[PDB]
Amino acid sequence: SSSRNGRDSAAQRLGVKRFGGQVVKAGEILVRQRGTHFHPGVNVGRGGDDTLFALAPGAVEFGAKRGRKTVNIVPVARP
Amino acid sequence: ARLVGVDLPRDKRMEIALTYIYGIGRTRSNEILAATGIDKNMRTKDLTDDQVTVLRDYIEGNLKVEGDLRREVQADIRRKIEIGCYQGLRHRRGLPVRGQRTKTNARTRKGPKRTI
Amino acid sequence: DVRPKITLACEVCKHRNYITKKNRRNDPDRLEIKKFCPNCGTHQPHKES
Amino acid sequence: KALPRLKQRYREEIREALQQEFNYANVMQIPGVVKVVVNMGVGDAARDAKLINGAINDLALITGQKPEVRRARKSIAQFKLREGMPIGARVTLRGDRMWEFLDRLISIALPRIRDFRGLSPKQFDGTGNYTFGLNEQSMFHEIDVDSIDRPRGMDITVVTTATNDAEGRALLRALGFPFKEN
RNA sequence: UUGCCUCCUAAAAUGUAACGGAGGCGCCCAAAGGUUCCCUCAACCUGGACGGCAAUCAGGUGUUGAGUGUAAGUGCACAAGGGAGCUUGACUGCGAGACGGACAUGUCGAGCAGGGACGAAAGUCGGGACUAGUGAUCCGGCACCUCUGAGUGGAAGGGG
Ligand SMILES: [Mg+2]
Ligand SMILES: [Mg+2]
Ligand SMILES: [Mg+2]
Ligand SMILES: [Mg+2]
Ligand SMILES: [Mg+2]
Ligand SMILES: [Mg+2]
Ligand SMILES: [Mg+2]
Ligand SMILES: [Mg+2]
Ligand SMILES: [Mg+2]
Ligand SMILES: [Mg+2]
Ligand SMILES: [Mg+2]
Ligand SMILES: [Mg+2]
Ligand SMILES: [Mg+2]
Ligand SMILES: [Mg+2]
Ligand SMILES: [Mg+2]
Ligand SMILES: [Mg+2]
Ligand SMILES: [Mg+2]
Ligand SMILES: [Mg+2]
Ligand SMILES: [Zn+2]
Repeated sequence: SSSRNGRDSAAQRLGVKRFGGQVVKAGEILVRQRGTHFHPGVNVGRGGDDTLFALAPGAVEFGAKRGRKTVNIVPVARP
Repeated sequence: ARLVGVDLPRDKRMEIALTYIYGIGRTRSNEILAATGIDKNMRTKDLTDDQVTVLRDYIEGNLKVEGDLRREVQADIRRKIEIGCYQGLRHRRGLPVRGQRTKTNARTRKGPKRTI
Repeated sequence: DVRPKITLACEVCKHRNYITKKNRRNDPDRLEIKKFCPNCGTHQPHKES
Repeated sequence: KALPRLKQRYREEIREALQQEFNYANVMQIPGVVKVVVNMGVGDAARDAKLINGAINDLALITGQKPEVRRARKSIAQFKLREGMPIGARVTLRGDRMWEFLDRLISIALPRIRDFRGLSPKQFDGTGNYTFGLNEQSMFHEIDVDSIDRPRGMDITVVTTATNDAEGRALLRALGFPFKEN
């Protein structure tokens, strides 16, 4: 008697990475995901592997738009 | 030559060239050539279009040839096989209808021979 | 092997630069595509070696 | 500077008769023919696609426009058929060609049918559409007798603007198909 | 049983073992890539020659139950599904900023120049909806080079 199970994969460290209210630089990575659980918004582009990255400096602001989960970046005013 | 979709032989006497037409045979060819006055011994090399066309006109006017003939043949077969006639049952069984000696002969109707 | 490696070479300079894969059974003939050849400096047809 | 006789009849007397005898609210409630569809499925294309060539030739001769070739959207193992092969051909008639084909049909083909006992009035499907099939194709005079090798049937359907079955039945009776009386 | 990918156990950030519970991988595509344009299924009901529980046609209902080369999950009806024209960016020289980790490995990327494809234009294109389809160091082969060449000029050899 024996078992044919017991094999597994590694962990890909997926999940949201920068939460709302933070400040990010250009080219930052915000979310890593398999599918399009979230969607690109303003000043945010979608990567090759369905990852989200910022295009211009600012502050993150999660939001929704007509049946979607979207990530947006606001232009924080220059002091 | 060519007539009604039938390729007349390259070199054959008209008495059999007309026979090759499914709707006309030996004696029908003989009577047709007697009526038209055409010699029955000449070769195809001397054939001409106008006589052939008028012959086609006469045969189509007075007789039914090729597909029509087939069609009434299978129409007869289907009506007889549907009405349950003796000939219909014989066609169902694939056997002669006149009722010849099926004991040994009728291999022509029964087709090839298979042993048991 | 089904999937041999092939090398593409330019025509005028005759330098082997690019390497790809193809299915010989599906494509018995040689490949004929256009690629950028650095030394030549212009797009020219490349013929599989 | 020309107009088909059937179209003239329809736009002159048939429309007026239908309007008078049904008492419609406005002018353009009277139904009218839209299109005519002709097709046939062979089922032997899985073994021999050559007959498809003859089918297309016959369709072109009868209609005068190049027909379609249709594939199959499913694979059935019991029917020993898979994806991608051709199955049948179709064609659509509209406008002047539709009128001419309908007139030629009613004038020549139907009376020439062997053992023609009429058309069942029950062929409708409720909404005012008529469809029926044929078994033999040489009835049409446009196809010559000896050039055909095998028999091939076909199915033809007509669609009108009739709201219900009665409207379409009345319109097509006014057109004058040989209906059976029951 | 020994490596890689997916799910649950995994206690709603990441991570978390056992001879615990379930499955795949050591490929494939010269189009199943790029771009431009157009469309939406399965199922059910009603009528039609073979034709029937299912083949092709017509009408009506139909918001995701069909489909996504390959197992699972995350997604996709705006399409990433289906149909068509052109074409090889399945490039060269580069790379601001990040993603996680003991170390060596792995991953994303706006943007500039050369010369291209698509489209009237705005614009996209550094392979494939995403995650598996793979192997360090030493030694050696092949093509090229405005590198070196044991006194000098060559060559042999060594180099990128
Ligand atoms: Mg996992
Ligand atoms: Mg891509
Ligand atoms: Mg990729
Ligand atoms: Mg090919
Ligand atoms: Mg209708
Ligand atoms: Mg978690
Ligand atoms: Mg531990
Ligand atoms: Mg296994
Ligand atoms: Mg394509
Ligand atoms: Mg429909
Ligand atoms: Mg598509
Ligand atoms: Mg760096
Ligand atoms: Mg450029
Ligand atoms: Mg770019
Ligand atoms: Mg694709
Ligand atoms: Mg060693
Ligand atoms: Mg020396
Ligand atoms: Mg040397
Ligand atoms: Zn070159």
